Amino acid sequence: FVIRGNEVSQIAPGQTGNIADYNYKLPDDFTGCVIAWNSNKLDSKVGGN
Amino acid sequence: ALGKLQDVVNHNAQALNTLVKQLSSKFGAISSVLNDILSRLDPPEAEVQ
Amino acid sequence: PTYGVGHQPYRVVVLSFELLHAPATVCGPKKSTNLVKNKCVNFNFNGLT
Amino acid sequence: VYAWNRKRISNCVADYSVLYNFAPFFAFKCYGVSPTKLNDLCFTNVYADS
Repeated sequence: FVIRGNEVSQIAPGQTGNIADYNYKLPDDFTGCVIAWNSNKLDSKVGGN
Repeated sequence: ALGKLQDVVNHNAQALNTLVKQLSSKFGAISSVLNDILSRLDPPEAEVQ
Repeated sequence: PTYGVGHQPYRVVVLSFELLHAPATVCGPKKSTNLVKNKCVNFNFNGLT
Repeated sequence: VYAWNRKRISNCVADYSVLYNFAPFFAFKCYGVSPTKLNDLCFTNVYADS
């Protein structure tokens, strides 16, 4: 998915947010890896994406 | 004259009292109350406390 | 403004609280429930659960 | 920073959902308390140091 730059800490077990509880929740015993990277070249428009 | 039997009672009740007092110890955590830890922290750090 | 990150000014604000050692005056929009007597209930009195 | 501003918070009902509703906050790091459980805990000694 695509989220804000400050919300990449919220994709974690037991984390706090709006997207954490209303959009995507991770279990407390989650194992794996989160990969977060900037997409300003592709997912941004000068008129507003 | 009856100091032996009384000493047995004064051991046993004292030990129970000490065990009850050990519930008021933080043991290196933020609080000695489990409900405070549950109501104050996210579950990943609630694991540690 | 011509400098990059690492020397840009950040506005930093620290919120400090205390826990349960004093009467409380500030908390959230959670609405009160009526009071019950002589019944096994779980209660939340000023953050104390 | 040498004359940092310390503001009292008392006798108010604080909605901390509006912290997350509008948020330019790049760093949001809480030490002794959960951020989403801030709406469930009743406080005094609240200070804002800017």
